[PDB]
Amino acid sequence: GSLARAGKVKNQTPKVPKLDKKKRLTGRAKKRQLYNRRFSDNG
Amino acid sequence: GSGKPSGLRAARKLRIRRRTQRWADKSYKKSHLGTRWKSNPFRGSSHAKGIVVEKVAIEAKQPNSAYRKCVRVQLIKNGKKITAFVPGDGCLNFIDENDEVLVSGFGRSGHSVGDLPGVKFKVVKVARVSLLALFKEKKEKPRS
Amino acid sequence: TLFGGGRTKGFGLIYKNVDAVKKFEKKYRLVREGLIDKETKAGRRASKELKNRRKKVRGT
Amino acid sequence: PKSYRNYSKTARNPKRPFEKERLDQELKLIGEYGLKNKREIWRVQYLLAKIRSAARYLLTLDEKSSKRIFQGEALLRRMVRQGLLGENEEKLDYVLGLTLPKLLERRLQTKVFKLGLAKSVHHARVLIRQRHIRVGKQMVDIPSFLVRVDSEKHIDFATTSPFGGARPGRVKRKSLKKQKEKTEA
RNA sequence: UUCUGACCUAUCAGCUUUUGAUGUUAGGGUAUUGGCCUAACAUGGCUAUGACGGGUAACGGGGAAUUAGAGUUCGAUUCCGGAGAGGGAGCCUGAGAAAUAGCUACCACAUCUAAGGAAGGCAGCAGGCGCGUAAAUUACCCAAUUCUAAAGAAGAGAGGUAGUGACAAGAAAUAACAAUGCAAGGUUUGUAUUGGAAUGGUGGGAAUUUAAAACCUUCCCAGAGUAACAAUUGGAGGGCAAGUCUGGUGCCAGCAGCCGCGGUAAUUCCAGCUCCAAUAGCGUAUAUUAAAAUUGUUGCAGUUAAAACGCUCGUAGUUGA
Repeated sequence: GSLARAGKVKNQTPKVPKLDKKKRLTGRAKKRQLYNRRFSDNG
Repeated sequence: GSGKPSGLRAARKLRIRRRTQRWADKSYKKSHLGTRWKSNPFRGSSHAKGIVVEKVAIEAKQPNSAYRKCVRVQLIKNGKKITAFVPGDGCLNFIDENDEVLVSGFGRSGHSVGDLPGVKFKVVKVARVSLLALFKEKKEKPRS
Repeated sequence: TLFGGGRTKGFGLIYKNVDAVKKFEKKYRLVREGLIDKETKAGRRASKELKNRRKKVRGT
Repeated sequence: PKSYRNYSKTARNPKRPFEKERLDQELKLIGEYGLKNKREIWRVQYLLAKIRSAARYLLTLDEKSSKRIFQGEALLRRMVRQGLLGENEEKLDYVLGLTLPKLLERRLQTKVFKLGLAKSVHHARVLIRQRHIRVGKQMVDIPSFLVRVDSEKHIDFATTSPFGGARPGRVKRKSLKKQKEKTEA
């Protein structure tokens, strides 16, 4: 058959940890922060 | 009327013509004929338990050429062989030669999907462990 | 005692005398006040020994 | 048998969920009124749609009809009691006239901010959740509580809260500060 | 027992009558009318306004879903009516049962036996097996709700209360705040460091709640700073809200309802980063509705896209100054 090359890319590719990061804002707080971030001045 | 009777007593005609002409639609034919419950292996279920007969590499249609890793499965309940897709590259390797599979429909309700000839079905749990969970974070208990 | 406290709604009964309580009150409310033991209670082992007996095999 | 108690859904998201304009307006509604979810807007939308449907039924019906005058008088009375309608707003075109900010304005967190009990709607939300408000001498922890017109004058801080001066909330920490200071001194 | 009301089928057009089919007469039976049953006499009766068959993943209804209006799909399943209690049949008892935790026989099952004989029926409640993609405890109680009696005080897996329960539904955290530092705006508004107040979950004791116990609420103890007391899912070319972001793979691996991306400087794969959507819920599949004026009464289309019977008469049919 031609079943030889199964699973190739994931095994081929380099795999790195994410690295640690502080817990995200959520909910009303995140939405409020987004609402301030977005809507004043672009640049 | 034009192509329809107006007639006060013509409700009879309107019913009969509607009743005869309704059958021409494909979806209607599939819904009200018995063939649904007969030719389909799953027959009113989303899901069925099967066993893998063959691991196959089906080639994708011409502009999208690839060999797509699939499993030919014999349903335990109704005894019928079907071809089912294995989502995720390393998962065909994960799947056993004699694997006990939970297979589903593949989103098109018995119509063929994408660039895949002969494929209507997808395996979504193997050994009653989630296939997606194994592909995701290598999660749920493997080969217990 | 209600949400946030400081007021409490319930239901009360005041009988004329103790004789009224003994005559026309029933067991659970007396038990709640203080009364001890619901007498002669053992569930369906009773039924079992009864349906075994016909025509004085034993007096139980 | 099954329970004969009723239950009902409060929300739905209209078709085309990636309607840009709708999304942006809703985000501004969340930001402005201190909401946690699009679902909060959707419940307010359901209330407004219920109002619109009732108003349509009333305005489609003629003058001098028993159902129409009974339902209309009842709706207007109820809307006045909720505080949706103004002083001379007593006719069906004002019932149609209602808008989502006005419904949001009836919320307790909005009123707590408005009265100046809290410095922001989101601050007001947390103040209410942390058990510090009272309406007419009744404590309530619900930020989506909809304030009636009479009720508005009767909103204050809970007397059983630490803000109400009954005791500190963190007796342990307050005691620790007193004990440590007395020990050192 | 009257009237009126049904899903699909003509690749089912003649059915029913020996043998009660249809009428009449006479009887008999029944609780009573009744071909309900018998004898005698007629030769009818029913059928395109589709009989007679055949199908149904067919109990019927109140109703459920989606509904702008029509509609379309759905109604084992909380109330009502029917059917049924392994299959048929037959009885007894009694006012009421062709009862099935009544009985008898046969067939289908099937148990103990000392193998002579004996007894049996979960589609009652638990629980088990088989079936399967698929479904909870052999819990406690008659306190309430009602029922049964020689009826108060006894009984009731009827019924209630718990246990298991991300079926569904409502409500609701995952901080708030002031300083500095930073950002823009004329001395305001917006937003990496610190530091005091507030708060439930979590652990305990009561008051309480209760058939009793548990939950709830109330009070009192305990009791967050990375508040580690740790939010997830799926996307970011278009459809379609979000990256001409970083490496690796190189029509391979693979992804992707759909269009598509990948065959060597990949925005679609595999990771990583950031962004975005919804949120204690969100994917996926199958079923079903809208969408669909793509079954069209409202409201379709038939010169060329699918579709005017080759042509004409004509009974039923519909329409008729």
